[PDB]
Amino acid sequence: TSQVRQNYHQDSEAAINRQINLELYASYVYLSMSYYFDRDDVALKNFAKYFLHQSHEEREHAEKLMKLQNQRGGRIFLQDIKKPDCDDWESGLNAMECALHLEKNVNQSLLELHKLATDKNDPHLCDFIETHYLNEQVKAIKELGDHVTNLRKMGAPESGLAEYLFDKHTLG
Amino acid sequence: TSQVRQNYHQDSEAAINRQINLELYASYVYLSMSYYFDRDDVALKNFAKYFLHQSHEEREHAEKLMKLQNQRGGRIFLQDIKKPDCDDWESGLNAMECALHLEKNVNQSLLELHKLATDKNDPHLCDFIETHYLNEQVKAIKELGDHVTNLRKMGAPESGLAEYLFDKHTLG
Amino acid sequence: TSQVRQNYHQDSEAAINRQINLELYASYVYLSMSYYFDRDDVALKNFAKYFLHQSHEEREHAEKLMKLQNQRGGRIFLQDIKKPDCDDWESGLNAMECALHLEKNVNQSLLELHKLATDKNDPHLCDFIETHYLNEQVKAIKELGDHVTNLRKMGAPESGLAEYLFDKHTLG
Amino acid sequence: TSQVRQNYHQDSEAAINRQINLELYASYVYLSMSYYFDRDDVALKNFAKYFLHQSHEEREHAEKLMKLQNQRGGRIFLQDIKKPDCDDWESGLNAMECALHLEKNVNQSLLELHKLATDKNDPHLCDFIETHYLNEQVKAIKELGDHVTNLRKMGAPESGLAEYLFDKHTLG
Amino acid sequence: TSQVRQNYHQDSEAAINRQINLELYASYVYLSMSYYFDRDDVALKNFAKYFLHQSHEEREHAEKLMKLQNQRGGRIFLQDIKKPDCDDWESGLNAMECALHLEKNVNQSLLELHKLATDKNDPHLCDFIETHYLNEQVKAIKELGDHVTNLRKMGAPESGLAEYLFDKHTLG
Amino acid sequence: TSQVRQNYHQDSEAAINRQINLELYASYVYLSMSYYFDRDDVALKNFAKYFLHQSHEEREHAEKLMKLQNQRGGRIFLQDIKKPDCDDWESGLNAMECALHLEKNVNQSLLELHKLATDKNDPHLCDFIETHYLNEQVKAIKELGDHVTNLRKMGAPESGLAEYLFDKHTLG
Ligand code: NA
Ligand code: NA
Ligand code: NA
Ligand code: NA
Ligand code: NA
Ligand code: NA
Ligand code: NA
Ligand code: NA
Ligand code: NA
Ligand code: NA
Ligand code: NA
Ligand code: NA
Ligand code: NA
Ligand code: NA
Ligand code: NA
Ligand code: NA
Ligand code: NA
Ligand SMILES: [Zn+2]
Ligand SMILES: [Zn+2]
Ligand SMILES: [Zn+2]
Ligand SMILES: [Zn+2]
Ligand SMILES: [Zn+2]
Ligand SMILES: [Zn+2]
Ligand SMILES: [Zn+2]
Ligand SMILES: [Zn+2]
Ligand SMILES: [Zn+2]
Ligand SMILES: [Zn+2]
Ligand SMILES: [Zn+2]
Ligand SMILES: [Zn+2]
Ligand SMILES: [Zn+2]
Ligand SMILES: [Zn+2]
Ligand SMILES: [Zn+2]
Ligand SMILES: [Zn+2]
Ligand SMILES: [Zn+2]
Ligand SMILES: [Zn+2]
Ligand SMILES: [Zn+2]
Ligand SMILES: [Zn+2]
Ligand SMILES: [Zn+2]
Ligand SMILES: [Zn+2]
Ligand SMILES: [Zn+2]
Ligand SMILES: [Zn+2]
Ligand SMILES: [Zn+2]
Ligand SMILES: [Zn+2]
Ligand SMILES: [Zn+2]
Ligand SMILES: [Zn+2]
Ligand SMILES: [Zn+2]
Ligand SMILES: [Zn+2]
Ligand SMILES: [Zn+2]
Ligand SMILES: [Zn+2]
Ligand SMILES: [Zn+2]
Ligand SMILES: [Zn+2]
Ligand SMILES: [Zn+2]
Ligand SMILES: [Zn+2]
Ligand SMILES: [Zn+2]
Ligand SMILES: [Zn+2]
Ligand SMILES: [Zn+2]
Ligand SMILES: [Zn+2]
Ligand SMILES: [Zn+2]
Ligand SMILES: [Zn+2]
Ligand SMILES: [Zn+2]
Ligand SMILES: [Zn+2]
Ligand SMILES: [Zn+2]
Ligand SMILES: [Zn+2]
Ligand SMILES: [Zn+2]
Ligand SMILES: [Zn+2]
Ligand SMILES: [Zn+2]
Ligand SMILES: [Zn+2]
Ligand SMILES: [Zn+2]
Ligand SMILES: [Zn+2]
Ligand SMILES: [Zn+2]
Ligand SMILES: [Zn+2]
Ligand SMILES: [Zn+2]
Ligand SMILES: [Zn+2]
Ligand SMILES: [Zn+2]
Ligand SMILES: [Zn+2]
Ligand SMILES: [Zn+2]
Repeated sequence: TSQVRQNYHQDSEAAINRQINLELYASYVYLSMSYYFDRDDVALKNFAKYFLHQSHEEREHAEKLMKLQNQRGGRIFLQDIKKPDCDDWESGLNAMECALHLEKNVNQSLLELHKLATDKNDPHLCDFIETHYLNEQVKAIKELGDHVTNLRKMGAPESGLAEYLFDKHTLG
Repeated sequence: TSQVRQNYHQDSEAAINRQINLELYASYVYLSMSYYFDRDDVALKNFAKYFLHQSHEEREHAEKLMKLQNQRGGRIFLQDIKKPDCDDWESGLNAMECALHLEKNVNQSLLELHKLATDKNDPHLCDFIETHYLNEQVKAIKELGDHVTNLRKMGAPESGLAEYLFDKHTLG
Repeated sequence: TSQVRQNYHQDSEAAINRQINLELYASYVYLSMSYYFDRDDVALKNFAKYFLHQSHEEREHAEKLMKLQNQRGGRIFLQDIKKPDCDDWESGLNAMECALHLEKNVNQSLLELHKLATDKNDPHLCDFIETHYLNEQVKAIKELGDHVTNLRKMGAPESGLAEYLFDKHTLG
Repeated sequence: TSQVRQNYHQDSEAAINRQINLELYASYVYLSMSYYFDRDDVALKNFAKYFLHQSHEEREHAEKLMKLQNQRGGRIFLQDIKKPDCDDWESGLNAMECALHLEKNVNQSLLELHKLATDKNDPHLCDFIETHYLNEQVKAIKELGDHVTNLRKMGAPESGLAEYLFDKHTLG
Repeated sequence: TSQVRQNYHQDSEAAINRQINLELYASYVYLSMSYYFDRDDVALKNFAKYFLHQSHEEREHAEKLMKLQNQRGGRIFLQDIKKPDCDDWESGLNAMECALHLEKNVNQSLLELHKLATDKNDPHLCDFIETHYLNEQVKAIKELGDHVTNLRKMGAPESGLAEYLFDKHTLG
Repeated sequence: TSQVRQNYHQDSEAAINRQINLELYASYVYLSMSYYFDRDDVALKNFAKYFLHQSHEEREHAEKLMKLQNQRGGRIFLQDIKKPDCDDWESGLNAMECALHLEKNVNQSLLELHKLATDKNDPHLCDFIETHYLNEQVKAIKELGDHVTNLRKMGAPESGLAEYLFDKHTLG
């Protein structure tokens, strides 16, 4: 038992480790998407930049969770980071939709974590989640939804012109 | 077949994918070490900072390999990132020794890759490896060896005072 | 025999002269393309600027090869610079494709030169080629492939709007 | 027929294409001279610099003629650029004399072009030639004559000391 | 055996020690030449400055080789530095010619070292040699050849005026 | 006989040449010590820096003696620079003690030189020695004695911690 541990439940520790793995997996997926868009037969540099930035932010979130785990006296237990489902994301619109799905999954996991923390009467963990993850996920989901809506209205994925102009004007 | 592909062998493509996975694994290991040293019962902030920086550099090396793969017309195929062997690295000296072992393994993989590229007559890949990875690995191995030697002479791992002073003076 | 000549094979000298002629020819071709796009019935000023810049860079590469030839004690022997195959390049997409073909030809010639230098045990010439030409050619080929992919996706050469928007947004 | 073409005779268009080829040939000759003086057994860096600058200026003149051809609605038709007559220019004095001869040839071609433009009643072409080429050629011929006179008085080509001091003091 | 040693052959270690001795010897020779030209009956301050600078650069190269030897886990074994062949270098032209001969000898030794490293499959050592020594030797040999050519053309060693003017204008 | 020579004895000339050789030998020894401390199994960067600086200062003293020899009309006669006695200096304390011994030897040689100059009635040489070498040697010997005393009191060579802390605090 850690000397700093106080009001930190074992269930909360396990949930934090699971969330760490999920954030690392999201970072891996975003990296895969970015370098799909760096391909010579896709060539959407601003899509690639956007997804690389998302990957870096995801890794930062994982590091913040690890820092919280060390702060509360828990012990980090790392697991394998599974590879992304696809190697070819087939379009900017499809990548945006998959990113929206992934962010909604991450948000649902965070909501389950907050529910568990509320059940265990861990106000510090609850406020940590609320302050650092919930609103960030809400804004990320809203932004991805806006991007998907705009791409659909311009006519993606059939319109390479639509994807090109979105890359230049919205992501540039 | 990619429109930009020229003098790029399938064996080289597969070896580059393997090296990408190895660099990502090294990044994961360094992250594990850093947050082991962030623990309340270890509390070596400069060890943690050093290993976090190593993890970021490993990320950058993996991303550079992915960029090279896209440049040469190859296709990136990501695999699972295996978890690190240990959760508890037991000391600064032990972590330094394991990092030295890992860097020597990475250097050996890079040397095998250079040998394969020389066999396949890929001077661009050979020069890429020589310019961006071989000397960096040599300096990293030399630095880790220096750190291990200094820790042993000061009397680690038995001397918490030795580890504390090394953290303050060499890593600070 | 030059007083500075050392480990410089006659085959290498002849290959360097051939490469000088090839670089000058590439410069001529790029100049032709640029002033095709300066025509009143084409009027793509950013295409013209891009190809003029490529012509200048090709000239610089030829001058660097001549400097290397003088450095190693060889003697420069200039030949006729053949005219470009076409006077009318018919579209931005067609010009981009022909430029990609030309850069791949130049890269293949450079790879043959590196193979000859390796056979003749000329590490200085090998490293000169690797440092100054191979990665530049790889990046140029990747960039041209990206441009061709983007033009095709926007719908060139049928879409004058696609060529106009590419000229403004990617080349501007 | 171009939509911008007005008072531009076919004879003038052909003469402009011929002048473009002549300017490119002069650039090639000056490049040859510069890298002759870059040789280890000649080693006159300021002669080499002077002739390289002349080559760049000749290329600029050719590009200006191509721009004029596009402005007047003519069509550029590029020809082979013949190699220079000599590979070895034998001295600074001999190179200066050959450059003077070449500039006089270029000036005579420009005067014939101006005569043709006057015959065809093309005041725009006449004024273009007068503004951009005739006085530049006159000044270049005067400068080359001054250089030749000075080299002869100092005692070139017999006096390597004369050529060295001219390189340092006049061309430096 | 050093803890950092990897893919470093004993033959390569011995060759590196030999090259260290050769670079130190070259530094000694250049120092001798510089202070020959500092003599009251020679009095060529810019020749002395040039050769002193060459001596400093030679020692820097020796130190870089020693650093490489420590980096790769080899052990430096220093030998006697033999005295230069002559105490009186008899002229600026003769000193320049002897320096050219010495640089060609050093370049040949470096080429033999690169051949040995290629045979032992040591890409790091090969790239180290290519990056830090081969092109420097090529430029140094070219510069010395240019100096010798210029001195001969001005009429050295018979012309003390030629040596004086070369000292002032080329080396000043 | 030199035109500038005045009141300069042949014995003084020979003694100056001997002192030049001694200073060069001291520079060589200090270089050996510095790169011993650059080894991966020693790893004392500040010891290495200190001894490299001492080697450079020894270079400068040798060059100043050569300058004096040229000033007084003497002729420099260079000899072989013998290798240092040891390749392994075994500790910071042992290296400091050997450096103290070497500086005392150099000081004794300088005192013998001053005695000879006084005997030959060479006040310029006497004052040159007094101004540029005697007080520097006294200060260097005092500094080395202080370093040896401090290392012994901290407990070197048994205490790698003592050597590490001395490297950080006194030499850093
Ligand atoms: Na994937
Ligand atoms: Na979802
Ligand atoms: Na782990
Ligand atoms: Na290893
Ligand atoms: Na190994
Ligand atoms: Na053409
Ligand atoms: Na091609
Ligand atoms: Na090819
Ligand atoms: Na590129
Ligand atoms: Na020629
Ligand atoms: Na003429
Ligand atoms: Na005439
Ligand atoms: Na000598
Ligand atoms: Na030689
Ligand atoms: Na030694
Ligand atoms: Na002594
Ligand atoms: Na004594
Ligand atoms: Zn749980
Ligand atoms: Zn690609
Ligand atoms: Zn983009
Ligand atoms: Zn990040
Ligand atoms: Zn977050
Ligand atoms: Zn913390
Ligand atoms: Zn746990
Ligand atoms: Zn998986
Ligand atoms: Zn994949
Ligand atoms: Zn709250
Ligand atoms: Zn637009
Ligand atoms: Zn393979
Ligand atoms: Zn903790
Ligand atoms: Zn700390
Ligand atoms: Zn990173
Ligand atoms: Zn790229
Ligand atoms: Zn693949
Ligand atoms: Zn695993
Ligand atoms: Zn773990
Ligand atoms: Zn790297
Ligand atoms: Zn050939
Ligand atoms: Zn036009
Ligand atoms: Zn434009
Ligand atoms: Zn150019
Ligand atoms: Zn190039
Ligand atoms: Zn050069
Ligand atoms: Zn030739
Ligand atoms: Zn032709
Ligand atoms: Zn044409
Ligand atoms: Zn290389
Ligand atoms: Zn005509
Ligand atoms: Zn040459
Ligand atoms: Zn010059
Ligand atoms: Zn130009
Ligand atoms: Zn002009
Ligand atoms: Zn125009
Ligand atoms: Zn025409
Ligand atoms: Zn011809
Ligand atoms: Zn020629
Ligand atoms: Zn050997
Ligand atoms: Zn003198
Ligand atoms: Zn001088
Ligand atoms: Zn130096
Ligand atoms: Zn060097
Ligand atoms: Zn080092
Ligand atoms: Zn050894
Ligand atoms: Zn000797
Ligand atoms: Zn001597
Ligand atoms: Zn004596
Ligand atoms: Zn070592
Ligand atoms: Zn240190
Ligand atoms: Zn010095
Ligand atoms: Zn000194
Ligand atoms: Zn001194
Ligand atoms: Zn003096
Ligand atoms: Zn003497
Ligand atoms: Zn000896
Ligand atoms: Zn030794
Ligand atoms: Zn006094």
